[PDB]
Amino acid sequence: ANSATGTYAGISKVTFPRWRSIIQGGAVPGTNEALTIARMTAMLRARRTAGVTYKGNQNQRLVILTSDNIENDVLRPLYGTVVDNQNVDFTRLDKDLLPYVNYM
Amino acid sequence: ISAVRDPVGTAIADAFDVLSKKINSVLYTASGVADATNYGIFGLDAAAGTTVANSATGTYAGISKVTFPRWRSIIQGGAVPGTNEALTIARMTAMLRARRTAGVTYKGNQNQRLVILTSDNIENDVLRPLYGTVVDNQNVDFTRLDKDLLPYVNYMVKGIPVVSDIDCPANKMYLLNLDKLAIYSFDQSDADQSNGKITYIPLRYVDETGDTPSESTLWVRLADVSDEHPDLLKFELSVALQLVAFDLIDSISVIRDITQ
Amino acid sequence: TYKGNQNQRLVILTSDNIENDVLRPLYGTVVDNQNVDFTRLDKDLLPYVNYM
Amino acid sequence: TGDTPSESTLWVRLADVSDEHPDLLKFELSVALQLVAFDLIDSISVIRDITQ
Amino acid sequence: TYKGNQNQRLVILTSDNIENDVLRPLYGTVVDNQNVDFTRLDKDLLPYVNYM
Amino acid sequence: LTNLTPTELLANKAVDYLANSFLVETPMLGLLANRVINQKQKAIEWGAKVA
Amino acid sequence: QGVVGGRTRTGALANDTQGTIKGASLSVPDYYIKHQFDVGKDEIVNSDATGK
Amino acid sequence: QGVVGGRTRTGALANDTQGTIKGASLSVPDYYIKHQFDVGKDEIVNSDATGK
Repeated sequence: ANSATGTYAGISKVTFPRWRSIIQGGAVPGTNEALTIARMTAMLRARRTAGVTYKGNQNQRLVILTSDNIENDVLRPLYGTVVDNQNVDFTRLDKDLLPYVNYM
Repeated sequence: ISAVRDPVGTAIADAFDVLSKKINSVLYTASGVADATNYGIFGLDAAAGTTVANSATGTYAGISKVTFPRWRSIIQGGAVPGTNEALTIARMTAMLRARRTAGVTYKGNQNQRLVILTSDNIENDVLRPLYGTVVDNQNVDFTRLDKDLLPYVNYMVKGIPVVSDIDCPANKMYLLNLDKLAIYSFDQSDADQSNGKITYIPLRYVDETGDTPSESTLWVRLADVSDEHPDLLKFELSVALQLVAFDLIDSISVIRDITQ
Repeated sequence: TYKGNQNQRLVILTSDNIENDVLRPLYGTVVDNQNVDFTRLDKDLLPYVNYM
Repeated sequence: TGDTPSESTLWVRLADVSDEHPDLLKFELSVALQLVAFDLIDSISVIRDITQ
Repeated sequence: TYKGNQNQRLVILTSDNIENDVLRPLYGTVVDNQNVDFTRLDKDLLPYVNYM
Repeated sequence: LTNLTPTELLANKAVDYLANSFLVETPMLGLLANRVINQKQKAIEWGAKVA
Repeated sequence: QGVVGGRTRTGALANDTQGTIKGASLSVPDYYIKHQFDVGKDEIVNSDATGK
Repeated sequence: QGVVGGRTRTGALANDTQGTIKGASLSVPDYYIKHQFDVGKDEIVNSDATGK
């Protein structure tokens, strides 16, 4: 709701829906749904449907800032869902339980 | 700003952006009446139809789909039509098979340049959970530093690319045969006076939001319709198109009721 | 002859239903892992298949 | 948290604030910033409803 | 010395009811995805093994 | 000295940037764009073996 | 964005609406992010001469 | 940490807190991990001449 009903740099978000951002909340707003992959796609398409660059390779230098309680505790188990197998070989000597990761 | 330091140039550029976007949207859906909404273009929804019934009960390019069941397209929805079933893998196989049983190219390697257009909430939220159901092993080395949580993806289907755009109607999957989906434009350039009033520069299209507008072969009349009036330029930027679907049962093939 | 090695050139014919929606899930449930690189770009959702 | 600071090109004023008071030196360190967002729909996109 | 790399040359002597009926199903659980390719022409069902 | 720099006379040098990002992806146009045929005749005629 | 609309290849030349451009204007705020400390000159020389 | 307060362009110049530096102090204990033993001086030569 705060996406509309606002203003910024002198352009009113109410009278200029292009000037709003792409904030999106849960099925019921303000209740912290689980961050399925579907809502990340939904945002990243709502980004696309607004003529806005959405893929990282679109000559535009995107970034995703996150609570770091999400990168490590929400993306890490979400990646374990988006993929089917994490394919480390058993006889690997240096098997990191929590390896360096970028979560692009 | 240089945008306001050249409003006519930016008016032309904005008109071109919205002209390309409008042509895209109408090629998706334009009932064919020559008015400001449909422009007389027959698009896809007027070529194939919208519903399974609309695949019959109509006419395209004069040929009546009613008396001629072959002129219909392969619009097939779900268990009960117009209710957005979940787009199972059996569903796309069924449509490609109903495309096969029509003697129409159903694979991308059959030498007819097929493509699939989806509402782009399908390419990202229906075909992404799919392909997690046709495979059991989406391999990733656990020690991957560049652990892309949702990687760049193209999602072919029998070699048919599933390029998507968000002006496509929702809950739909247009399987197009680009070898029978020409765009036709009436080139009346030679019937225009030699005065430099008309310039005919081509429409520009981007497939992504990060690439050069890539001038096409579609030409757009940029004609000043200026009067004797000295204080006005009064430019116009017009284009006329028909979307022909040769071999309607080969050009358009629609999956009608996708859950999202 | 009951294989392809036996020099007599067998074949199997299906309705294109069985080929595309009875042999695909079948192969899914015979091999235990269909290996796809998750970062593979041109990941055909229904790749060309011969199902021998 | 483990690399050299790599100073930014953002200049923060170390004003040598003080008074006639000779015993007291009273530096000040202040900076003024705006976080302009060209193309608000393009600049920021939020997924506000995360779970953790 | 408990590891085998400790320059002390350890060994384990089992009754072959362990190396085959115990250590084999055990190894089936210490590692999942034993991962032989399904189109292997010679699917050895008890392959030559060492079981360190 | 607020009054002595009235807003009517403070033309600040704006940054030469227009936020002209609108949906321009037209891949539907994109595919079947280089194969646009510019006829010199209004009608598009072809045959269709219906049966 | 400018609406397109259309004429009939011989219809009138009525003009349509144009895409609007608004002047976005933020300002480096009249506020600061300050930090100032009263450092007694007594506790500069004392802390210098007695600093472990 | 020295909390930062902030002020307007021309507002007040009130202070804001600093960060405490505590002198942490340990000591090598007055204690040992000691182990002492008394050999019979007889045993040293005897075992040197008798140990297998």
